[PDB]
Formats: sequence, C-alpha cells, structure tokens
Amino acid sequence: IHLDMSLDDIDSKIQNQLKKLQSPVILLYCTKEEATYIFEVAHSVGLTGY
Amino acid sequence: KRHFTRKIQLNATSVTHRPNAIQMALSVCEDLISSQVYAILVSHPPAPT
Amino acid sequence: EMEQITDPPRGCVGNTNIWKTGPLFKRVLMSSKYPDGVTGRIEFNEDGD
Amino acid sequence: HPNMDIAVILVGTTEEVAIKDVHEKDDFHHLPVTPRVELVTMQESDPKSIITRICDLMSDKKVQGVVFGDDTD
Repeated sequence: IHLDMSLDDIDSKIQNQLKKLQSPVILLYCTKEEATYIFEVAHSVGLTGY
Repeated sequence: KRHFTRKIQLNATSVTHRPNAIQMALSVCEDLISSQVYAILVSHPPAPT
Repeated sequence: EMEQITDPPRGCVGNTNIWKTGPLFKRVLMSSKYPDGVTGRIEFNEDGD
Repeated sequence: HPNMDIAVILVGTTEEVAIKDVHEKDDFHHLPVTPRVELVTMQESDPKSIITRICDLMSDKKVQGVVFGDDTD
C-alpha cells in the first residue's frame, strides 16, 4: 500500500484501502510522525490487535 | 481588482535569478519565507546552465 | 472558501515542525476550474502535471 | 606542515566536552599525516543555521572533511 494524506479524503481512501487487509505480519515504512498517524488509524481499524 | 478584495487581498514578491546555487534556496528561507508566501512560481532563467 | 487554516511558519528559524495548512491549498489548486485562459484549457493530472 | 584540515560539530542538549578532547588525545595515534581539528557546537540546529555555520567554518578552517552529530530525532 502506497498512500499519503491529501486534502480531506486521505483518511477515507487510506481507511478504505487499509480495511481490505487480513495479513498476520505487517512491514511498515514511513516517517516517524507518519507512523504515529498510521498507528492511530490502525488502532481504529483494529489492525494493532493480537 | 477582479477578485473580491474586501474578504482577501493579494501581494506580489519575486526575485531575480542568482548565479550562485546557494542564493536560490537561501533566497527562500529568508527571502521567500520571512514574508510568508502562500505559493511560489518558478521559471527558467534568461541564461541557462 | 475552506476553513480553519493556520498561517505558515514565520521565518525558517526556530521551527522544526511542518505546517498543517498547505496540502489542502495543493488539493484545491489541482482541482481549479477556470478553464478559460490565454495559454489554453487548464486542469491538473494526479501528479500535478 | 603536512596535516589534513578537519571539522566536527555537535548539536542538541548532549555535550561532548572532555570526550572530544580525549578523542583528540586518542586521535594523534600513529600516522604520517596529522588531523587538524576545529570544533564548534550549536545549541540550536536549523536548515538555515546548519547551512550557514559549516560554510562560515569553511572560511577559517578550510577543512577537507566534516563530521556532524546531533541530539536530535
């Protein structure tokens, strides 16, 4: 997944794009701060869980 | 003139190209950012290297 | 027409932080609808081209 | 005489102090060309500040190498 926050829909597009995923092991790559935002979003998505 | 001037206003700032590589960017941190530009335009110089 | 926008950082000095306002300016600017122009029709692709 | 000109910088809260001096003492070591070092630190590091300082240092030091270090994240 390649995504960036653009205008007012990055969250929509990112959320729609991230929601599909089901995989157990995730490699993440981004700036540290972006990691903060992506993780908040993952916590909402439920991707951080066990 | 054409756009609403009561609500918002437009002011213009611009710089002559500098031969030294450093001035174009340095022209930005103080020259192009001290003034708080909302956007920048850029064009090829008369002499091109 | 958009709202709640913070001014850009004043001066390079002392600011290690990005500016929340600005990406949005790009978004509206890419979606501008003033097709009439001397140069020709204006619309912007995803890359901003 | 025959020594290379070098510069190193430290930034942020952390202080090198005596450790840098020890390195210089440690640094003479064994060699034919000797390092000549000028040290400067800056409490604050900026794109304009950092860019400015190293070149300014170029004017007096005229160093052929630079090492940069920071407390920053």
